[PDB]
Amino acid sequence: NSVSVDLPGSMKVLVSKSSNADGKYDLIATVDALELSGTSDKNNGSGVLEGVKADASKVKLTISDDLGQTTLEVFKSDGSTLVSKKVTSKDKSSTEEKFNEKGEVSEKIITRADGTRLEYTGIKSDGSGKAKEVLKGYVLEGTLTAEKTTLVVKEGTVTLSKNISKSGAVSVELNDTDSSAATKKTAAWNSGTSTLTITVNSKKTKDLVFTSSNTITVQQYDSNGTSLEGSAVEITKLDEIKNALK
Repeated sequence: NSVSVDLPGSMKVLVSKSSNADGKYDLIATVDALELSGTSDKNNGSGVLEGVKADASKVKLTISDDLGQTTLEVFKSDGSTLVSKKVTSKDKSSTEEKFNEKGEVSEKIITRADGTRLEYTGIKSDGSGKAKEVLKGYVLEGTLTAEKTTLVVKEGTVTLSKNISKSGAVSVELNDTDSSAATKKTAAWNSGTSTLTITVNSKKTKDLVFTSSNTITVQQYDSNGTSLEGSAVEITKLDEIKNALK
């Protein structure tokens, strides 16, 4: 009498096989221990469902028309102000937000399809906060502002910064307080190839590639400072980034 549909974000909805006299389908969904119910124009699992937690919190689940997006929202008991919101997008990334007493976002966790994460905590009304990127094998720590996320690794006199612009573009910069032209590191960012080239005393030393799989590779140049040698190695721990900056 009804069709079961699996939903992005580990949920499931039951849909009536045929519509009522208003043309609408009934929906019942299970979300952890909670039962939600609602209606829809389609028979495919899309629609809007509501329920109440044992503590009187209102819950709403919205499923996009194409079943590609789900939004799970938790509100205060009068349903007026958000407490939490989780969205799973069609690219299988996820965004989880918490809201403070006045219902402003105070935390946002973005989980990429590969499981790497951007964690923003202590978010203030100007969109500043603490930031952390969780990669495979290591974590990069830094700050958030409404202009950019800045993740930082330090080694000796060298500071490496991974900046993620507000629109999501990446740029990497290298600062070095070393004043000796023979050993001081400088670096050039090639936005086209996602590659940071480090130079010491007018010779290239290493390429750091920031890949679209959210990994970092390092490859050394020959003694000539002009040709790459060997093959790039994938960073698996923060110590290897620090070693690259020596």
